[PDB]
Order: sequence, then structure tokens, then C-alpha cells
Amino acid sequence: EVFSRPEWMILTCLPVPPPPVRPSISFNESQRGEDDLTFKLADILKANISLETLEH
Amino acid sequence: KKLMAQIFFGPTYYQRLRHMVDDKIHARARGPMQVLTRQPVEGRSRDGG
Repeated sequence: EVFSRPEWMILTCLPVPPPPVRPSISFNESQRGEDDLTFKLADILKANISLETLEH
Repeated sequence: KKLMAQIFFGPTYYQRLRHMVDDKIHARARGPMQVLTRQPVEGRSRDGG
């Protein structure tokens, strides 16, 4: 009832982990170097907006 | 003074092998740490733990 309700096994609000979980290994001034997880989240975000605009 | 035992002396062809001690010897007391894990880095080269 308090910590694990079946309804929460389905996601509606997706938590975004802070940079130390997905470190931008930013080498040099001009270059960056974002982590895999940053791309997957950006991939999730891109996919979300397509759907959000599409249904609206 | 003579050795009570007689030793089997003579040449044998021996090869020097590619692993020198001064190439292996490693020590660390604090140093470089990985970014994600924040633990010591790996290897002699990187002054790892």
C-alpha cells in the first residue's frame, strides 16, 4: 500500500538522473562527449515530443 | 674449501625473457580516480591502484 502499488509498475513520470550518473566526459573547449545514457534519454525525450505533438 | 658434493657444471643455452622487474614494480598511495565510479584508475601507466 505504501511503497509498492501495482499501478507504479507502469511509468507516467520518468525520472532523469543527474549528470554524475551520465558524465559528460567534456574534453577540450570546442568538443564535448556526452554519455550513452544522455543519448538514450535524449532519444526518449525526442520520441516523447513526437507522440505529444502527434496526439494533440 | 672443497665442496663435499661435485657439481654438474657446463654451458646451457639460456634466453633472456621480455619481463623486467623495473617494468612491473608498482606502488600507489592516492592518485588518479575514475570519473563515474570515483575509485582508483587501472594500470601502472595510469598510476592506478
